[PDB]
Amino acid sequence: PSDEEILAKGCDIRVDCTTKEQQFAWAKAYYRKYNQETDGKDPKYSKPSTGAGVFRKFKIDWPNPDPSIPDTTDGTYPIRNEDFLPIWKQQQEDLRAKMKEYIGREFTEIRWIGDYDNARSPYKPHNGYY
Amino acid sequence: SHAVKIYDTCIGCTLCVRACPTDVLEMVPATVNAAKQVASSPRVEDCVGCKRCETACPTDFLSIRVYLQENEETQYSLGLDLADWS
Amino acid sequence: AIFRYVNATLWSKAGHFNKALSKGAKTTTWIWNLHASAHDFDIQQGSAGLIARKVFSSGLAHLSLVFFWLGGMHFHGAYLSNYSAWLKDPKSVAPSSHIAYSLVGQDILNSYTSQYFSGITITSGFFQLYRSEGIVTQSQLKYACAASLIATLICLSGSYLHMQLMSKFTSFYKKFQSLSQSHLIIMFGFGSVSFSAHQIHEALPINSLLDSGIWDPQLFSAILLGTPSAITGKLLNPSTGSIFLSQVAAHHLAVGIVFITLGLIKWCNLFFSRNAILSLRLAYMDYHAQLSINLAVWASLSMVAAHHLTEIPVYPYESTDYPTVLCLFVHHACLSGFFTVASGAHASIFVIRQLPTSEIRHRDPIIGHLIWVCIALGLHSFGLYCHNDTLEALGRPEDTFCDNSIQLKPIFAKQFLGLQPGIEVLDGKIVRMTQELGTADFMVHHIHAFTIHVTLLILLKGVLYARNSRLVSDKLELGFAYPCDGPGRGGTCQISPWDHLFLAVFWMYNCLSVVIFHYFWKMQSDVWGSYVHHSSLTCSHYSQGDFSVNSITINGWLRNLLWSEASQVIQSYALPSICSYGFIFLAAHFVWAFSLMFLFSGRAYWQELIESILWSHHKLKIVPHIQPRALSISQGRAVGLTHYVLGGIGCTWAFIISRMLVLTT
Amino acid sequence: YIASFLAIASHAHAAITLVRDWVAPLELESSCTIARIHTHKAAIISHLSWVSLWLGFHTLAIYSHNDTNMAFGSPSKQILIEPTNAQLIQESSGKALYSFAINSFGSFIYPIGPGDLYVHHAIALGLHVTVLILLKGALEARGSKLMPDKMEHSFGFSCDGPGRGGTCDISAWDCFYLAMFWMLNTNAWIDFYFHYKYLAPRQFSESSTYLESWFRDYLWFNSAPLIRAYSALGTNDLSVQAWFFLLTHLAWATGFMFLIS
Amino acid sequence: RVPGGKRTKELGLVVPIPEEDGLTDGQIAALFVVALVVLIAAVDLARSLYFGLQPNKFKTAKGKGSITPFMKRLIENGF
Amino acid sequence: NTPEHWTIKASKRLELCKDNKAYKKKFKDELYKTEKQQKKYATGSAVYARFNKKIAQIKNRQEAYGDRLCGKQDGNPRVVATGEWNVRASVMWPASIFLYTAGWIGWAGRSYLIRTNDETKELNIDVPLALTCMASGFSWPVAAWQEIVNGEMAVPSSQIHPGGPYTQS
Ligand code: CLA
Ligand code: CLA
Ligand SMILES: CC1=C(C#C/C(C)=C/C=C/C(C)=C/C=C/C=C(C)/C=C/C=C(C)/C=C/[C@@]23O[C@]2(C)C[C@@H](O)CC3(C)C)C(C)(C)C[C@H](O)C1
Ligand SMILES: CC1=C(/C=C/C(C)=C/C=C/C(C)=C\C=C\C=C(C)\C=C\C=C(C)\C=C\C2=C(C)CCCC2(C)C)C(C)(C)CCC1
Ligand SMILES: CC1=C(C/C=C(\C)CCC[C@H](C)CCC[C@H](C)CCCC(C)C)C(=O)c2ccccc2C1=O
Repeated sequence: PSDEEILAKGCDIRVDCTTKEQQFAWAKAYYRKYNQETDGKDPKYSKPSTGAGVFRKFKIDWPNPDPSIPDTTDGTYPIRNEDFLPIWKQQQEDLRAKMKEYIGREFTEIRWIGDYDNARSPYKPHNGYY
Repeated sequence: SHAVKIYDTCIGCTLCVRACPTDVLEMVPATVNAAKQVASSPRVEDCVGCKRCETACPTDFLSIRVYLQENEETQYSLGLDLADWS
Repeated sequence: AIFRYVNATLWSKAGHFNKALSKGAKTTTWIWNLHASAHDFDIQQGSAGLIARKVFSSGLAHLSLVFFWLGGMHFHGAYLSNYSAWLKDPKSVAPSSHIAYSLVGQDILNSYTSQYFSGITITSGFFQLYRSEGIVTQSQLKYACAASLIATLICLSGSYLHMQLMSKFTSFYKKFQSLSQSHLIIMFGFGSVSFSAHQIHEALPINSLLDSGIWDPQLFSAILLGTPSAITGKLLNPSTGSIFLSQVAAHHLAVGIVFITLGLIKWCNLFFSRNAILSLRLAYMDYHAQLSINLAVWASLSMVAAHHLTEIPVYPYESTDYPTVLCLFVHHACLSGFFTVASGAHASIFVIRQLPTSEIRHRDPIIGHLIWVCIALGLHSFGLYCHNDTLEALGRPEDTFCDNSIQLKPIFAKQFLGLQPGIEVLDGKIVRMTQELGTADFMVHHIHAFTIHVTLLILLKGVLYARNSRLVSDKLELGFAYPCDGPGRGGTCQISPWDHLFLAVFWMYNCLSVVIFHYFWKMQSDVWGSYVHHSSLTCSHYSQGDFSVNSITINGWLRNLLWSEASQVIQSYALPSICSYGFIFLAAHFVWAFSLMFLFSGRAYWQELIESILWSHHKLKIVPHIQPRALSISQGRAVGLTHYVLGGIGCTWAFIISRMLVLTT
Repeated sequence: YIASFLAIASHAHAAITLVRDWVAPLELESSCTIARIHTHKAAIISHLSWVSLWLGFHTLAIYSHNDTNMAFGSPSKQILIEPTNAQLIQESSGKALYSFAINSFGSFIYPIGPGDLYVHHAIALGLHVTVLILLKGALEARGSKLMPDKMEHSFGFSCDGPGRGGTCDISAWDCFYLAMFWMLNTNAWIDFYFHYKYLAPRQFSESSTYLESWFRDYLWFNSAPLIRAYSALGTNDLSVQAWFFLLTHLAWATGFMFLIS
Repeated sequence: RVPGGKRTKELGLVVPIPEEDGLTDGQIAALFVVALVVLIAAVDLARSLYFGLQPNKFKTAKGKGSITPFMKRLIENGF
Repeated sequence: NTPEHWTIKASKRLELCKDNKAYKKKFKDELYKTEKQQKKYATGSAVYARFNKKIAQIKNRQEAYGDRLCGKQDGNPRVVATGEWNVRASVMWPASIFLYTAGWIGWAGRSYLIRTNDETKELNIDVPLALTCMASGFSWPVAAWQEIVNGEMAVPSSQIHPGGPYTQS
């Protein structure tokens, strides 16, 4: 029926509760009434402090704080030197174009096991020197 | 203190006496062996129990035996330096 | 110069070097002593000239051995590796120059590294080293292997020749001023300048082309081209996640110039405080003194290498190759510990064989204060962990030492790089991230200090009380490696410097295991991992940042680090990649347990058991005339120590490598 | 555990009896059981050593064969010796019990498999080695080839010096010290066997033939609740068990200090 | 209770607790009185064990000693 | 209840592997794992050929082991140790061959020791004599039984050290 009346009636194997199903039903009612899933410890002790982007909350290194650690406590880390990535891409593309023009032909993938003649060799090419 | 005993198998080579670190042993005249001398242990009170005599004994089994007695430890047998029981 | 005296007649004598082995093979202790004293050239028959001959020739032979090992590494990279696939796409393909046979189903060990290659993933960083050096072709790797083999042959020839070129008059090895000047100016200064030249002329163009994406043979066969004004180390290669190789080349040029300048000022005698070191100069002109000093120097340099190879990224893609960086750090830390205990050992040997310095005459205060600092450090540092455990178990987190509770802030741990805010990422991985220090870091660092101080205590006690002590006054007569002086004076077990090392090795291993665990867990929780999207990224770390919350308790270390992260190695049997690592985990556990046999038992039990066993052999007429003997006391200690350290190191090795391999793939 | 302690106790007190109670006759006289045993103590010890070596070699080797084959992923390659003798004895007992019933017994008969056979041979190894150490101590207590005059010295003495090659752990008390480790090992093996077969009968039957099953399915797998007892999330009724798990680990590690240094 | 056992959580095993303590203060006091008698007797026994036998008693102690007839019969029988 | 049941074949806890569902499932799973591992690499790869070889090895192993007995629950082949020679996976054949080989090794060795009787020969092996003894050790069963019978194998215990003295001399 319900836990209240189950516990009010109680369980006794000697007299009426000769049924294992009834016995464990009463046991489950008592468990639900008197047992707790967790001790209720404060959730704060489970949250990370270092590496989660929330280091500034604890004020561990307040005197002369480390600049590299983000000041925001939201838990997100910005990418260091974001501004350079477009610049780096532009530099590498410019160098690629410069070398392409200097050579005068499309870049050819090198062969790991391949053999290439030296550009200055005095003998007729066997495999293209490029 | 420990008990240093000498048995007639002794041949009087003096190696035990020479190996003694605190001069517990001494050779004494005897007629039992050809060397005409046997090691003795008069100063057993100074024996520390290092069994260097036993190490240096040549005989098949030792003609000198050091029996350790931990219950009767004295400062001389313990080699006490920082503390004095005298 | 006279090579008619080198004959193979002595090869079959097996003990000619030691006079104590003249009565050849009366027992098995003779075999063990032969092996133990094989390389103790000081106590061997001959003269000081012969000792110097052997020392130098053996150094050259070991040089040849190392060159052979390096040549083998190069050959494996060239012919038995996926270096081509790794170079074109390092991220997708894990480094592997290691292939196993298919003997007994052993082909399962080989794991998927590339489409056309299956093998064992290497963790030595050799691929990154080749990429930094500019080696991008099988021909280049093959010629590197050929050079290494030629160097091996040259060193072998040099050892063989110097065994006879150097005579009793030879004294070039005693010219310490000449030796140091030559090493400082040529070996270090000119070497660094020449390597800077190599980088500038070969590696810089090749590495720049590789970063761009160019793989053209003509290009593969203008400094500071891409490096901005940003301080070196403050800006990593966006496409490689490592310090610019041009900055590295400039570093090597500057270091070579500085070394040359130091050598030249020493040559001109500009350094003036010679007297402050004259006492050491007179005292430590000994083989063992120099060996100890050099071992300590190289141990410290190995530890600095372990730290810097990870914290400061200089090799291409090694930052994101998490197994590589971890293995490099752990390997070099272990070498640091081993060479430090070696320095202690040979300091003790020098004290035994030569006159010690005058700081040994107030040794009692030194070791007494070291004992006190060790006790206080251990008490406080480890009892903070024990306090955390007890209070947390009782249910009082507010009473524990942690960031949320009572917190021990590392006030002195201050930044010096001055980096910009944020982290550096490269293709779904965190190449660089600031490590944030708190109560857990405070506690673990003081644990480190405690263990270091106890190891130092053992080594220093062995060194200072080597000649004599209050207990035994003739330890100098006893020597260096003796088991005891006897059961007397209460018992004089392990009073020798050899036994002091035998214990300092245990303590060094304990220290290094704690250091390895700290580095591993901290990196997994707070540095390594992936990121999920001025842009702000939420960083998902491999261990989920649990170091700062769980490392405050020994139970947290046991659960979140050993048990939780042993899932990979413990459940590695079915997996083709790491089944070998699981088996090695099990076997290392076995070996470590087997070491306790020798570490706990004693000689006499085994000697009596051997005699009882030999009764039956004699009964059946099996009479071994090399009479069986139980291992000596010192040998039993050595065997136990070796097996103990090997088993522990193997367990840690397999555990960490399995975890890293699975997580990264 | 109590039974193992009492067994090793009986052995230790037999050794003490020999040391300070038995009145040995003259050497050539052989009239009492103890003297007759002392006549061929060497044969006894050699045969016990042979049995221990055989058991250890073959148990460990079969376990390692199964380990390697399972690691490579081929259970079919495992050596699985059916326990035919034990199964026959069990079948005879079951026949007798069934006849009695025709004229329930729970846990008196269990499935018994090759894993049971291997574990039983391991436990036999443990018992044989423990008895080896204890018998050697008892029969060498009065005298030994290394220390002929061991009667004069007490039951437990430190050593006999670094001479004669070194004489660590030369006393009958030192043999007991050594046999204590074995008792603990063999008892740990017995308890692990019982606990594993009790917790997971089916998994034990299928997987107990190789040691990785013991290391993974028994220790690592079942260690979760204990270590999770108390943590940053909270505590439960097993927190005391988790603190005594670690306290005892620390006590063991401390014992290592006195044993090694 | 906050159970930590897998089987306990699965099967709902409980640690029932009574409404009233089993024993009363008077009962505990009686048990403590018996325990105090045990303690006094045990201290006396420890003193006797510490001091052992006293063979000097025949010099000063009252009486002339006595052996029970059954003890005499056992002595005559022997071992 | 019958002499026929003495054979391990007629047991209720074992079944032929070719008819064992657990055995079939285990092998099917091994084959699936191997094929899945193979699929990762390219078709014409040397690793692909090696995986084909491994799959063939697994199939031949299954066919060979189908005849052996294995438990119903786990379906892993079992080794018969009753002493029945004419049974698959019998322990007697390996036992007999190993015993012969081990006796060969022991006999050879004992014979070298008897012939040499010198620590110098023990250290520096007399390779000719050692090889001669190794070759001669093939008749070790007959030779050993003959020596045991004729008294050339064991020496009386009075000729060897008995052990430590347990009494007063
Ligand atoms: C036959 C066995 C064998 C052989 C011949 C080699 C050979 C080699 N391996 Mg190794 N390796 C093996 C087994 C083997 N491995 C196994 C089973 C694994 C696990 C999958 C690995 C994993 C592995 C990796 C990941 C790497 C190598 C590498 C190498 C090279 C290193 C040079 C060297 O060994 O210097 C000599 C070095 C030593 C003698 C080390 C001694 C001390 C070690 C580090 C202690 C660690 C624990 C130990 C392994 C186990 C202890 C317990 C055990 C007794 C039960 C060389 C080709 C490296 C390389 O660059 O290859 C090209 C590399 O990166 N190996
Ligand atoms: C866990 C195992 C363990 C433990 C606890 C210790 C403990 C110690 N070892 Mg080590 N040691 C070990 C294993 C261990 N060892 C092993 C296996 C070996 C063999 C290789 C050695 C070999 C060895 C040597 C050779 C030396 C040491 C030293 C020390 C001491 C270091 C200094 C100190 O005491 O600070 C820390 C002390 C502790 C952490 C002990 C626990 C303290 C707790 C946390 C607080 C106590 C609370 C409370 C008061 C308890 C009351 C209980 C009571 C009411 C019932 C310390 C006693 C050195 C020494 O003595 O230097 C002075 C030394 O020389 N050990
Ligand atoms: C001395 C003297 C004389 C005298 C006298 C006289 C008249 C003396 C009278 C003395 C008198 C009237 C003495 C009563 C004591 C009562 C006691 C000790 C009761 C204890 C009761 C106890 C300890 C019970 C305890 C409990 O069980 C209870 C009840 C409840 C249980 O839950 C458990 C406990 C343990 C709690 C003479 C004869 C006139 C002349 C002579 O010359 C000298
Ligand atoms: C059938 C069967 C069975 C059973 C078995 C048995 C039970 C057996 C027994 C056995 C026995 C019970 C034996 C005995 C023995 C004795 C003796 C006494 C011996 C001796 C020896 C010797 C003397 C040797 C010598 C030699 C040789 C010959 C060679 C090598 C070298 C040497 C020198 C070592 C089983 C179930 C298991 C399995 C199946 C089958
Ligand atoms: C076991 C033991 C012995 C007895 C051990 C001995 C005699 C060692 C045996 C040496 C053998 C013969 C060397 C050959 C190597 C192994 C047999 C190799 C096995 C390899 C496997 C993989 C098969 C001691 O003598 C001893 C002495 C002092 C302290 C502790 C101990 C100690 O623990």
